[PDB]
Amino acid sequence: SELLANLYSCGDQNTLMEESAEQAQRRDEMLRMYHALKEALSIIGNINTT
Amino acid sequence: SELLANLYSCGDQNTLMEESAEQAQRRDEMLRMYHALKEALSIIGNINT
Amino acid sequence: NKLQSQLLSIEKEVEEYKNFRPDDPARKTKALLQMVQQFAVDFEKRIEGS
Amino acid sequence: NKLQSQLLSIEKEVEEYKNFRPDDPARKTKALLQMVQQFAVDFEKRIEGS
Repeated sequence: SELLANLYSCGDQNTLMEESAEQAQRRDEMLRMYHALKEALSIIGNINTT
Repeated sequence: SELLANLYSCGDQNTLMEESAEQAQRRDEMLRMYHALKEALSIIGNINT
Repeated sequence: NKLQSQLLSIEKEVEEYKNFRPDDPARKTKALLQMVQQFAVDFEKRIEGS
Repeated sequence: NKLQSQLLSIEKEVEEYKNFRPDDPARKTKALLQMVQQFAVDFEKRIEGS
């Protein structure tokens, strides 16, 4: 019943919920992986079509 | 896992979370009750002398 | 003693009602979370018996 | 089939990353709400045993 009401009262609500560096690095690696993987499936498609 | 995100993602959360008028009346009535009870208790405590 | 009991009963809710401000997105967010949790709990109660 | 399986296991997550912005109060708010819900539920499960 109370925990969220207290979290809204802490600090200045500007630095709270700020991502760590590791999440930013994981984000970049995941986006790179996603785009390269779609490219691999596009090339397999083109090869099967000929 | 998802219902909360689906509800929050809707636009105009203000309209989404408008309180019923009955609730707007009930909370005001409780505020009046609280102030009147404190005033009555102060009077009783003072008269006791 | 009667008046003290009534004040003790009402205080838990007037403490929140006295802080009402129409322009408060945090109050809305807290209500949203509480109502969603109540829904999920009631659904699990009625389907699984937990 | 292997590439599609990996894409199926990444695509559900990278949707948040593709639109990632350094300034997004709605993303922060909903992440806060989901994590608070998950904390309360995990604590209750862990101590009650349900």
